[PDB]
Amino acid sequence: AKYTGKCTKSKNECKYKNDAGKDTFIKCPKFDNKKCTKDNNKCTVDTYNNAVDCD
Repeated sequence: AKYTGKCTKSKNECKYKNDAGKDTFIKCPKFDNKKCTKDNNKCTVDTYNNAVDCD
């Protein structure tokens, strides 16, 4: 599935709510694009492939 969440810069992590309403965390990639560039930026998670892209 594809979820949209919000990321935090320092921890470089995406937080999204799954369909049960549970906050779930998945680290952004560390190097260049796909890393979180500002607190509360959008991030898109693909739970089929365990992949995230952070803004």
